[PDB]
Parts: sequence; C-alpha cells; structure tokens
Amino acid sequence: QVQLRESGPSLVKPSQTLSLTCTVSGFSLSDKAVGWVRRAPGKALEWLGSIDTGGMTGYNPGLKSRLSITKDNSKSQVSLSVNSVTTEDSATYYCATVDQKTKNACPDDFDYRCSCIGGCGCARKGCVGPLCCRSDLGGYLTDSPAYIYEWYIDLWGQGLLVTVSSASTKGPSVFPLAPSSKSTSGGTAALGCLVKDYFPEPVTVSWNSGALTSGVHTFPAVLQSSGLYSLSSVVTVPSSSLGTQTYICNVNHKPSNTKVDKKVEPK
Amino acid sequence: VLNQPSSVSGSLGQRVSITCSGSSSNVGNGYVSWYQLIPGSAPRTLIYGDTSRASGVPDRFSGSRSGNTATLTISSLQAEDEADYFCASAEDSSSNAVFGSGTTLTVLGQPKAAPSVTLFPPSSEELQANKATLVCLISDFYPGAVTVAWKADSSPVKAGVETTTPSKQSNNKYAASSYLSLTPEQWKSHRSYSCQVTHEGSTVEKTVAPT
Repeated sequence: QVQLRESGPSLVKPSQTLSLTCTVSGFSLSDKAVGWVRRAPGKALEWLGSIDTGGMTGYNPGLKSRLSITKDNSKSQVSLSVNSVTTEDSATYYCATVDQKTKNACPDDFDYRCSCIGGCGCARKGCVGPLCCRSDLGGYLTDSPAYIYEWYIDLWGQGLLVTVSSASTKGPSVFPLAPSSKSTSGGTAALGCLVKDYFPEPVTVSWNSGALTSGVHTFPAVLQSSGLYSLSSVVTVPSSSLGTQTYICNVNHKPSNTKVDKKVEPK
Repeated sequence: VLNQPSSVSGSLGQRVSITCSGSSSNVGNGYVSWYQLIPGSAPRTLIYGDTSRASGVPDRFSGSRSGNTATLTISSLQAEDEADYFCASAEDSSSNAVFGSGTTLTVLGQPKAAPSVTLFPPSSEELQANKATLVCLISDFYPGAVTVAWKADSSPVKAGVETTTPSKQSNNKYAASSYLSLTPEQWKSHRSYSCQVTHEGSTVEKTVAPT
C-alpha cells in the first residue's frame, strides 16, 4: 500500500529552522510527486510546496523565501525545511502524494490562439484567421491560460503536530486511577490513567499494548493556568476480571521520546 | 483563497451541497478537488477532476462545476459525514495549489443521549507526590453541551476547577472532563466530594470518599 510517514521535532523554538522528513513506502519517489501541506489550529489548509519525479520543486509564492524541499529516491525520503519559524508556523504538517499533469486549455481537435478577435480562445484545427474563436466557425473564447495543471492530492499522511514555543518540553507524570468498590458493584469496572503536567501536545494512550480498544475513552487534554496539559484515559472491563487480569496503560509522549507503562491495580 | 461557506447543515438521510467560488485562474480552469478532514484521521480525498470520485468513495459523494463555482453534494447524509470540507485547485499555470476557506458540516436529527459519568478519587501515587486531583469523566452525550459543578460534602466548590470544552467522539456523541485540584489534607478532611453534570435540564451526580 502507498504509505506516507512524517517524522521530525514536535517542538521548535522561535527563529530556528523546522526540519521534517517524510518516509514513503509502496511506490518509488522516482515515479510520483510528493507535496507538503499544513493546517494551523482553527484555520484553513495551506499549500507549502511539492517536488516532482524529476526533482523540480514548486512552492507557495508567499512562503517560497522560507521553504526548502529536497528528496532522496534511494532512501524513499522527502524533506521540508521552514526557516525562521514563529508561532504562526505552529500547525499539523502533512506530506502527501500529488497527481499533477499538464493539460491544454482546449479539447483535442482544437488549437489555443490569442490572435482571435475578442481575446484568446479555442479554434478548430484547420480554421484560419482571427474569426476562428467565434460560434459560426466552431470555436469559442476562453480566459484560461494556454496550459493548466490537473492537480490533486491522492493520499495523505497522518500529519505531525508541530508547536513553536520558547517553553521547554516536559514529559507527563502518569497515575493509575483505580476503580472504587461501590462503583464496580454493577458488573462493569472503569479504570483509567491520569496523564498530568506535560508539554507540548500530543500524548497517545493505549491499554495492554492495543489489545484493549473496545470501551476505551481517551479524553482531550485540559490546558492549565500553568501552561501545561493534562488528560485522562479510561477503559471499562468486566468486574469479575479485576485482580485476575493485569491492566496497563501505555502513555506515549513523542515530543520527549518517552513512553510510560503503568499497571492499574484494583483497590 | 477560494470562497466556501463557513458552515452548512443537513438532516440525516437528506442532501446538502457545499460551494467553492474562485476565478478563471483557478476554479474556472476546472480540475477542482475536494477533501474531507475528520479530527483524528488522515485527510481524505473525495473528488478530483471536478467530478471523479477517488478510490473508496461512494457515489453519494458527487462533484460538479459551473464556471468559477464548484459544488460538492453529499446525499444520504450520515453522522459520520460531519467534518471540515475543503476544495482546492491549481493556480494559473503552476503546480501550486490554492485551498478553500473550509466548510464545517453539521448533521442534525441525531438522537439525544444522556452522559455517562465516572468520578475518580486521587490515586495513592499522586498523594505520595503531595498532590490530589479529582477526575470527572463525561462521555456519550448529545447534544454537545454540559455544565459541571463540584461539591465538598454539601457545599459548592469553585476554586481549583478546570473543565474542558465538549468535543465529539468517534461514535459521534460528545465527551468532556473536569478536574478539581485539592490539597491532600482537603481531600482527607471532608467526608465526600461530588461531580454534578447537567445536560438538557437533568443532572447526574457522582460521589467519592477518602476511605
């Protein structure tokens, strides 16, 4: 399967250079264009640039002076650099496969011409002169350039959350949330993990290394007055399994390359 | 930036349309594409070339264009369709793309649902760090509005409370959490604490005690 995986720092300090990498699989970079896109929290998608099969690069004109894209076909890797970042560069960054092809403004059997009376247009092949873009000779005028691109994104990466900030990284403290007696007396028991005081986003939680997915609710983080985040995850299990079965939450904080596995034992 | 309505709404099983207005230098050239962005999932290509459905996209997603305005139409609307929808086109004669402003699709007609509430006392491990947090977890409610109140014994507690804004789950209901920060002695000095969650006028209360 065509697959795209972004990697790079989660936290970057202002004025520094953001360097991301996209590792691709299931195709050769020699044969497919790859692009970069970002979306800031609560804003619209923003095109960054792309690198074509031959290495030709194209960038968002407003950002071109700050961007650099390169690739290594043998490594199946594409890179992005964004120089002199500020907080407005905080965003989820996606790499993606790009299908782009040059198309003529006019269908086959037609020729593009700008010598026509009234503007540029499409003239039937065979027709001579400046009236050929008029209805009686089978042609028409157009405001489209001579050649355009059929452009779209085929597949997207999951995206990498990037926070620009002067604040240091802080990995979470993980506390097991044991199920109390009177709350488990109904058949199902809820146990959880408190993921406290971390920066920046994001944190992922799984239970028993992914073997436990049904009945897992991992909640969005709260942002504290201290500037640090906290979140919780909860899983519901049969109350008869408590004490017999081992339940472990796997808390991953990629910004600090740190993962914590905490056993949650019954009271 | 191409012009899209900020928001559109439709009813379950009905049809909605989302418009995307540009100029002759982008949309007017054709080859508009459409993308579905659901939080927690990779962006998903729906439509390319004005009208062609991408792989895996069902026929209830359709695209069309008239001049400088392109339209996405979604029929047999499901709750799963709630998302942010973006159009895009290449610009002028370049491989550079311009995206739309984005449209948030809300699907109305979903059944109301009461919140499930779980309240956790401070863990022994946290108390050994000289801290105490009560965790009130609120899940599986619709619509996405709740209010949270905390009580120590019978008296309201307002300091030390932080509550998240509601966000949609993967099953299309809403979730929220509330945290009450206490000192270990405050925790131990009262006979109970309670999280009270109000939704559509009705309230559910959960209580935990130090013992």
